[PDB]
Amino acid sequence: EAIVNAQPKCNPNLHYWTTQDEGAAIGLAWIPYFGPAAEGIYIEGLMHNQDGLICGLRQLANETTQALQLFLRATTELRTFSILNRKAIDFLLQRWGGTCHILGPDCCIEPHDWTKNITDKIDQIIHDFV
Amino acid sequence: EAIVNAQPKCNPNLHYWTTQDEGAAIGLAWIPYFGPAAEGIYIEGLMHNQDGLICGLRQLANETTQALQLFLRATTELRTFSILNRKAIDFLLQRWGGTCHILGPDCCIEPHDWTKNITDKIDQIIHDFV
Amino acid sequence: EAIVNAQPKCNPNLHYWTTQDEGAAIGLAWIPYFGPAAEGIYIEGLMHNQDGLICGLRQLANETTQALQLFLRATTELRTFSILNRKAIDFLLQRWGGTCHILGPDCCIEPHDWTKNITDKIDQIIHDFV
Amino acid sequence: EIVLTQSPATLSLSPGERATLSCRASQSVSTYLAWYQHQPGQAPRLLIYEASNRATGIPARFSGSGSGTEFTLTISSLEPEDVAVYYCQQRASWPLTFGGGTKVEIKR
Amino acid sequence: EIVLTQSPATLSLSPGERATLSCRASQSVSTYLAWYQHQPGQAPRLLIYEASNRATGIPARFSGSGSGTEFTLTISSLEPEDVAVYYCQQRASWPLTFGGGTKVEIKR
Amino acid sequence: EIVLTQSPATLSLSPGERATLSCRASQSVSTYLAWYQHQPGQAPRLLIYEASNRATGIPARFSGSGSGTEFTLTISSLEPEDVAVYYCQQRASWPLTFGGGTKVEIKR
Amino acid sequence: VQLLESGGGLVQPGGSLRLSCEASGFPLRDYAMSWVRQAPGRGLQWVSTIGGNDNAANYADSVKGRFTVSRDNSKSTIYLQMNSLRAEDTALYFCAKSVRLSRPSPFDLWGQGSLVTVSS
Amino acid sequence: VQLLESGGGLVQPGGSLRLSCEASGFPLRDYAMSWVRQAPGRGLQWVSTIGGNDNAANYADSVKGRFTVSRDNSKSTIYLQMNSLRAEDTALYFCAKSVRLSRPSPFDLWGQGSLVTVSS
Amino acid sequence: VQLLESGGGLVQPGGSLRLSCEASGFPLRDYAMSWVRQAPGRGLQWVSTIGGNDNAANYADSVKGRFTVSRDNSKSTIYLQMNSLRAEDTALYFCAKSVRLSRPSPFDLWGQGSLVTVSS
Ligand SMILES: *[C@@H]1O[C@H](CO)[C@@H](O[C@@H]2O[C@H](CO)[C@@H](O[C@@H]3O[C@H](CO[C@H]4O[C@H](CO)[C@@H](O)[C@H](O)[C@@H]4O)[C@@H](O)[C@H](O)[C@@H]3O)[C@H](O)[C@H]2NC(C)=O)[C@H](O)[C@H]1NC(C)=O
Ligand SMILES: *[C@@H]1O[C@H](CO)[C@@H](O[C@@H]2O[C@H](CO)[C@@H](O[C@@H]3O[C@H](CO[C@H]4O[C@H](CO)[C@@H](O)[C@H](O)[C@@H]4O)[C@@H](O)[C@H](O)[C@@H]3O)[C@H](O)[C@H]2NC(C)=O)[C@H](O)[C@H]1NC(C)=O
Ligand SMILES: *[C@@H]1O[C@H](CO)[C@@H](O[C@@H]2O[C@H](CO)[C@@H](O[C@@H]3O[C@H](CO[C@H]4O[C@H](CO)[C@@H](O)[C@H](O)[C@@H]4O)[C@@H](O)[C@H](O)[C@@H]3O)[C@H](O)[C@H]2NC(C)=O)[C@H](O)[C@H]1NC(C)=O
Ligand SMILES: *[C@@H]1O[C@H](CO)[C@@H](O)[C@H](O)[C@H]1NC(C)=O
Ligand SMILES: *[C@@H]1O[C@H](CO)[C@@H](O)[C@H](O)[C@H]1NC(C)=O
Ligand SMILES: *[C@@H]1O[C@H](CO)[C@@H](O)[C@H](O)[C@H]1NC(C)=O
Repeated sequence: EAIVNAQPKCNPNLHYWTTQDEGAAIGLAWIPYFGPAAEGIYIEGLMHNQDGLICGLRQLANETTQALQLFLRATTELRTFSILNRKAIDFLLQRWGGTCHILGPDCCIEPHDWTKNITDKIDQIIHDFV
Repeated sequence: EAIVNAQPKCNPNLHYWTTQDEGAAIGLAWIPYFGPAAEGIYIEGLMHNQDGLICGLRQLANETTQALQLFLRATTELRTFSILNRKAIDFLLQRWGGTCHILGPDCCIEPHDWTKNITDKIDQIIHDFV
Repeated sequence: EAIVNAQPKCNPNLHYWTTQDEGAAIGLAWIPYFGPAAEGIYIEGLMHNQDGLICGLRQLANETTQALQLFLRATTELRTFSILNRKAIDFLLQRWGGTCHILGPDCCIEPHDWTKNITDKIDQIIHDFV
Repeated sequence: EIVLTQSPATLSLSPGERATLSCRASQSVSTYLAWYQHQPGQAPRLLIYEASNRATGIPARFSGSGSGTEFTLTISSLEPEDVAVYYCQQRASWPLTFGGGTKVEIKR
Repeated sequence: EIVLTQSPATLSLSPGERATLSCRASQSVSTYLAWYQHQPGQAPRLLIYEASNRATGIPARFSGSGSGTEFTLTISSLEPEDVAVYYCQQRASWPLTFGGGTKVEIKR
Repeated sequence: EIVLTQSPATLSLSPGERATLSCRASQSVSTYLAWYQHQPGQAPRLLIYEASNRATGIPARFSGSGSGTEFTLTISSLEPEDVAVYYCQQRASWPLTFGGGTKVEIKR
Repeated sequence: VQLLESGGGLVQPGGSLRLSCEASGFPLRDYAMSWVRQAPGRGLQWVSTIGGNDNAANYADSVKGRFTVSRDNSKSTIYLQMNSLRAEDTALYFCAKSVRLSRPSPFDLWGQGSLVTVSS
Repeated sequence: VQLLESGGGLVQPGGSLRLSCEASGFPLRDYAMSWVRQAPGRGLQWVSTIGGNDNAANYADSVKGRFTVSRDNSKSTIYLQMNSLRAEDTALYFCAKSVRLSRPSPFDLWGQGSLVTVSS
Repeated sequence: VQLLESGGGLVQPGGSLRLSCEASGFPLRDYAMSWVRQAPGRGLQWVSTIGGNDNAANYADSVKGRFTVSRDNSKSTIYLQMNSLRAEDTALYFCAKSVRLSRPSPFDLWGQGSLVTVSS
């Protein structure tokens, strides 16, 4: 679906923070004893509203909330870290968890270049068949 | 293997409970503040002994117990939530974790309809080869 | 890369311990109440330095440390049990998470025996084409 | 972008006949596809949404079917007032796109 | 259900010669396959279980091999008393099914 | 082992000409591939490492390219001093292996 | 050890009949027990299996709702109570012992057979 | 309910012009509103959509940086402020109402159209 | 910087011999050191590599159990102690310096070679 932001306002700029998974490379800063404290592991940046992507994302977060809350109702886990990993697993089971039927809408295998290789090799023996 | 229930008795009916992963759709009931308490998230139903499936399942649970207990002995995790996910991962590694050898008993790829497509396209140039 | 142990010394023998995931088969020893205590679930063995594999492994552990520590910096999980499962998932997404382009360096599908089957079946109708 | 192609370009049919119009997408738009009628110099009018749902006030001869990359609009029995151009439109992704239209002529 | 097909249907052979009987399944039954002998008007008798294991009291000339979808019973040197019908039987899934039998004739 | 095959076996070229030498591996060695020069009865000399990096003191006419299973050493403009045998060498796995060498002759 | 079957004979369509199978020389409670039938000129067809309890019965589709298998371990006897009999049910009925209780086969001991003929 | 468009006519290239579209018979604040244009002899091309807030605008690539869509719900009016006009922009411009605010289509009500001609 | 090899000459099959390789102009402890041999009319074959400690030795399969490589960093000398020599071992033996300690190659400095001839 396309996202049409239907909120009263939209802040069009996203001043963000995230973590640096490899925050140091040289020296002893990778050693926990010497490295930064909890407050200093973050990097920052600024994104603008090209293609209205910020305004779309805010609405998306809004619409995700209901389904997310219902998911949390059904689990007995105290802290859930596995939603994206389970999505990845479901992706894999969707494509390759069963038999892949070629030309079907759910099998993503292309033999078209493999078609140009076997349709060019039709002529590898049929033209020189003396 | 087939399951032959070898217990002294079998209760042939299974009056079950489980959870509703999406227990509400309309209104504000999805909001935790307004929704049901812990005791009210369950749905119920009744299954009868068609094909002796209830009597088989009870025996199966019995036979699972030993292997399950030994698995729990070897882990250091306090609460194990990952047995079914690990089974799914092992399924995927069993089929596609290595090279799939076609016509082998462990590769589940069928090119039979792909055979009828290439055996019909034998005649696409060989009959009209003037 | 090959591993060249660059440590001051190498103990060439590895006297190891690990767990027995199925430490009993017969009798009641699988039942937790009757089975061994925490201290008795381990098996042991001794590996020698064939192919210098012990000396290589020690150096490998050394080189892993930096990257491992940086990974632990970025997570909020208190105990991480999922590194090998995430590696398995990334393996699967690397090969089959997208379209497999045949003859490419990242698609591991061999149709060579499938080539000998279709190149022998060229002659199944072309020689008997009366 | 998702390109929408309508076919055929022209239709000449007698009153009472069934008309079948087709819209094809370059990739799947699932069921996010609507049809609009635009008769000469009047405002366009919504006929069909979500590939198959008939809009309010639209005669029962109009129906829609299809999914994925293939969709059809059917008019079960033509009347003179259906001379117009018909457009499909997808809403799965930005930019929103329209087909090129089908102009239906009534062969009286 | 899993259909079990036995072949050949008839065998006429002299005493002392080797006889090879076959049982094929429509899908894998791994090694969950047994063979029974039934001689005319006597109770059937278990010969082989788990595809290859010889039952107690059965002569050493009887052996079984195979796996998956293909199984064989071999009689290494026929004697006159082996005239009977032989059946395979699978236990991987309910319903339990039997093959159609092989009738062995002694060619004296 | 990972077998390294160098081609061609002999090269006879005049001064000023471009020389292209090739090393192929039986399986991928990514970029873990070096080239050495060995001129008659002198110690061998490192020319190229990590498939493309020129060693210190080596003239600018030497360059390397390639990845995976295919690598090339290029000498853009020959001088008489390049008569030698050239070897590739992989370090992805034990045992370390060398190619068979290329002997370059200068056709004066 | 022996299995002796009884109860066979002629019965009209629609009637009921109970067959029995008596074990001798071994304790019946340790093994699953089955019924297998042989129609004239045909092969063997499995009919039913009973495990350790009366509710642990499995049936061929064509006898579900019509046949009930049961056991009385204290009298060392197995029973087959049939109802709604048809012409297709005339056959020699065999009892069969499993090598164990928890799996349905191999059949290591067979009775001699009792013939039940449903015919007008 | 009606959509009445205005502001069209002749304008020189490089100039600016504001179009308006007035809603009647329904509350404007409940629906997303769009602009669609029809060049002579051609089909329909979507130009812009505005959602519930002035910063929730989406545009065809060929009008980004040149056209701005906006709304004044209190006066029940939609606006299109155009700048840097070119010959390719002469067209009949339609206003279009969505069935809802949070999704851009189906268009269940259309205005009659206002013609803007950019020509020397 | 130089690598000077010594210890070569004629030796009978079955005998033992120790080769040495002396480094000059650089600190030996910072680099992995290797042995590579060249049989007559043939190419280069890697024989052995030694890392930072005496137990960090890797060998070609055809010399395992027969050859031992070792180092004495305090005397800046590398050694190859050979046993159970055969006709196939006559060759010019090169010493080779790695660019670093923790990886076996590139070989950025080579000795001139010492010839060991195993022959009757
Ligand atoms: C996702 O976005 C939604 C908007 O697109 C958010 O919707 C809000 O949902 C809450 C539900 O609790 C509403 O709160 C109630 O609203 C009613 C009606 O609002 C009227 O209230 C004032 C004062 O009386 C009145 O002047 C106006 O006419 C309002 O229309 C109130 O009676 C309640 O007191 C309570 O405020 C919000 O009103 C609603 N927003 C809008 C703009 O309608 C939704 O919260 C977002 N999701 C998340 C997770 O934040
Ligand atoms: C899975 O199903 C199994 C049955 O199919 C369950 O087996 C039970 O296993 C326990 C093991 O602790 C047995 O308990 C012991 O049994 C012996 C022998 O039983 C005899 O005891 C009475 C009284 O003396 C006697 O009259 C009978 O002859 C019994 O045969 C006793 O000496 C011990 O005191 C203790 O009770 C059960 O007997 C056994 N069940 C049966 C029916 O044999 C197994 O528990 C199931 N798994 C799980 C996880 O529940
Ligand atoms: C992986 O293996 C590495 C070796 O291959 C290990 O390297 C060690 O890294 C630590 C970093 O904290 C070094 O510790 C410091 O070293 C400096 C320099 O060492 C000199 O110190 C003595 C005494 O002054 C001197 O006599 C020598 O010249 C030493 O060279 C000291 O100034 C500091 O006090 C501190 O000791 C180790 O020296 C270094 N090892 C070596 C052999 O250089 C690394 O630890 C391994 N990784 C893990 C996780 O264990
Ligand atoms: C596909 O194409 C390449 C073209 O270089 C050809 O060499 C190769 O043999 C083909 N592969 C198969 C499986 O036919
Ligand atoms: C397989 O069959 C279809 C039949 O519609 C054909 O059009 C298609 O080209 C075939 N695919 C390949 C890869 O040959
Ligand atoms: C591949 O080879 C086998 C050879 O036994 C042949 O029977 C089979 O039909 C072939 N499969 C396809 C898909 O052509």
